[PDB]
Amino acid sequence: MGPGFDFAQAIMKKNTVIARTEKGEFTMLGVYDRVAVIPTHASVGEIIYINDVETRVLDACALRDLTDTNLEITIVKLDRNQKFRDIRHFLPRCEDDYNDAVLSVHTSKFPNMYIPVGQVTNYGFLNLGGTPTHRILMYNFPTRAGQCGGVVTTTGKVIGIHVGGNGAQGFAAMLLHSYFTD
Ligand SMILES: Fc1cc(F)c2c(c1)C=CCO2
Ligand SMILES: Fc1cc(F)c2c(c1)C=CCO2
Repeated sequence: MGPGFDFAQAIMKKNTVIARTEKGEFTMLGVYDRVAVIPTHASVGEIIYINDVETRVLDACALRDLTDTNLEITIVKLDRNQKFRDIRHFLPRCEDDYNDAVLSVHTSKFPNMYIPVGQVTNYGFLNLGGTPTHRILMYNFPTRAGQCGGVVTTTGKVIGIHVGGNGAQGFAAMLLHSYFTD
């Protein structure tokens, strides 16, 4: 439904998996090799289910900024037998605002879901579920339970992962290229 829905669909088909923790199912974005991202409130353990396959977690790191503030992103290395397509070239280098974004979700209960959210604001600080959080993007769509881990894109950029909402607005944690230098 535009170059943006074409790009969102390409990212969902090749670079997402369904991740299940004790906290439910999440859209999980694969970034390169066996490295993926998920919201930190998924509470990733030693074992995770990936497309309903029991998978060992080789490493999991909840990112914080250099002020020691939550970013709500956990980077996970999976003991999976297959690598992701490398999409690090689609990650922005800096904090920014965006036009005409799409939020895309794929879980067992929420498959094949694409949401045009429009304008994305570099919001910055959010008290997210009582936790001070930085590098938040905001869009004016009444997102619900189900969309956590959803991927926010524009044409040719993967810009964030959905982490919350207040009934009127939705919030995503930024993805930056510098998080995934090996
Ligand atoms: F069949 C479709 C569906 C869309 F959403 C499109 C197009 C064609 C082409 C461009 C943007 O929007
Ligand atoms: F495109 C989708 C995919 C879904 F799974 C959905 C929706 C849209 C909407 C409601 C329930 O679940």
